Amino acid sequence: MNTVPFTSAPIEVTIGIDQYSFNVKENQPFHGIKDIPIGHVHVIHFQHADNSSMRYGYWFDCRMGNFYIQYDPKDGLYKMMEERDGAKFENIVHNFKERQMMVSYPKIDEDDTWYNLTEFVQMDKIRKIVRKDENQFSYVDSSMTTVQENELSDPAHSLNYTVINFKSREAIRPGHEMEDFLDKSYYLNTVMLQGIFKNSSNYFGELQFAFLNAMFFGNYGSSLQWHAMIELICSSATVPKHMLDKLDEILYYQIKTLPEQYSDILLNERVWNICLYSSFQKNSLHNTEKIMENKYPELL
Amino acid sequence: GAMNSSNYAELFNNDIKLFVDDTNVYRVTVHKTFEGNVATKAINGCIFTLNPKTGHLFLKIIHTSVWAGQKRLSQLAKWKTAEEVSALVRSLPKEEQPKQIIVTRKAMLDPLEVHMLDFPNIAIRPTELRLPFSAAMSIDKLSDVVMKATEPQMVLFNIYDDWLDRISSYTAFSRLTLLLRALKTNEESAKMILLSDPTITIKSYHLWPSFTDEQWITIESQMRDLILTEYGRKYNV
Ligand SMILES: Nc1ccc(Sc2ccccn2)nc1
Repeated sequence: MNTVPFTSAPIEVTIGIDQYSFNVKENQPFHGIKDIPIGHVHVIHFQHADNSSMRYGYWFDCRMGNFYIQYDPKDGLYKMMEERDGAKFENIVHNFKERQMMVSYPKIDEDDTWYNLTEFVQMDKIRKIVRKDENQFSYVDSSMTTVQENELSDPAHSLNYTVINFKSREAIRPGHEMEDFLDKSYYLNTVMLQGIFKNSSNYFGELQFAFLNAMFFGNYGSSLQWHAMIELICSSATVPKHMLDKLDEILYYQIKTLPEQYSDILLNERVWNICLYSSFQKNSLHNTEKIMENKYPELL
Repeated sequence: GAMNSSNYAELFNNDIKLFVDDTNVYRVTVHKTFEGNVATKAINGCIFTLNPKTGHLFLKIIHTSVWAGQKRLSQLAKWKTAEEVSALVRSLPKEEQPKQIIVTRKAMLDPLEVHMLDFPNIAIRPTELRLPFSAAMSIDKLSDVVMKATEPQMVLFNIYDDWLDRISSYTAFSRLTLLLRALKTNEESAKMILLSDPTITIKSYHLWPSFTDEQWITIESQMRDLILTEYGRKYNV
């Protein structure tokens, strides 16, 4: 288990760690989060009590360094930093635990939710989507746009997701126009899987990271990406069987974890109805269809 | 975006554009089989591609052989239309390629867009106009060449005859759509109106009769009567 200490909490803020969250009052004696499970990426996120505008946060893996949070009163936010003095870091952390100023990552032992939401997500790939190579962690916020959204403006502050465009020369082979538009298997299997992502795990890793940015930050471009990557699969007649089985498990836990009240803005009616009831894979997502029909039958 | 009554005069500016109508591409007769089931038999079709400023009509005949052994023919027909339009554009010198293609049915937008990815600068647009181009097969010389074809074939026609010598494209298109609207509403009455006077002939190189200016006024008025008429006989007014 690992720890992300906080220098202090000068402004009232709701803090999230993965799918948990808690309120910290202005100048409360809060010195961070302990007992964080090793072996998974994590995200630590913030929404100020005053300006609920801009949710923002940091993807990190404790195996990659000692990280802490410190408020910056000039830039006005909680910043993640790395401590290079390993000795200094354990001394700090131990003192805050003895004084019990830290919240404990509150994992129930039956609960595989976070694993299931991040199974294929890897820090190395996050850092390629969020470009800032001098830090081992990655900042995301609500307003960051995606490379495809910019083609349609600050390139240093973008989400470099894989561009998927169904009416593109990359997606459509000359002479196969009808075949390739109506059945996206060439685009999925040859262009994306073999060509770009190399394997289904990297594909699923981007899909899950896109979902998580949409849910935790309300990042619209991430939502667009998550739905695109589902639709590409759902609209391909020929998909490896293990991929469909895993996709059903991925989506199940995503729909399970979604806040009931945010479904109206995070779920694309057309994509879901298409995927579940019209597409080639309409009968292949049994777990996902069951949870969608029992939780969001209005959407369908 | 879409073409409608507000931006109607854009059809007669000097940007090259083409209407595409796919209504008559996939045509069938429905009939009973010996066992008393129903079956279709395809007949020849055509793509209706028209430049509204000049009257140049590229009539691409769709021979029934193109359907042989194919499934989901109504869907295929939209893609086949798009493939043939795309081939046509590719065959034209650059300075003759259209800047916009306007499709009369919204179901052609995606098929045409995909077949024209090579031409990102050609705008594919729908229209809110309810154009009567489906009635093109009520023009005897067009129907004849379509039905006579034994293979795929592109026939070239000027759908305005020589009208542009005497009237503007805006007026020529208005006349054309009035005629086709009338043919669409009551083909018999419409054709009676056009041919009643045997001294006004259709020239061998024309589609419509050689009416004088005065006679076109009379004709145009009679087609308006027809369309109002059938609008009562249909809505009891
Ligand atoms: N009778 C007739 C035949 C051809 C032409 S020239 C032309 C070229 C291309 C598309 C349409 N018409 N003009 C009149």
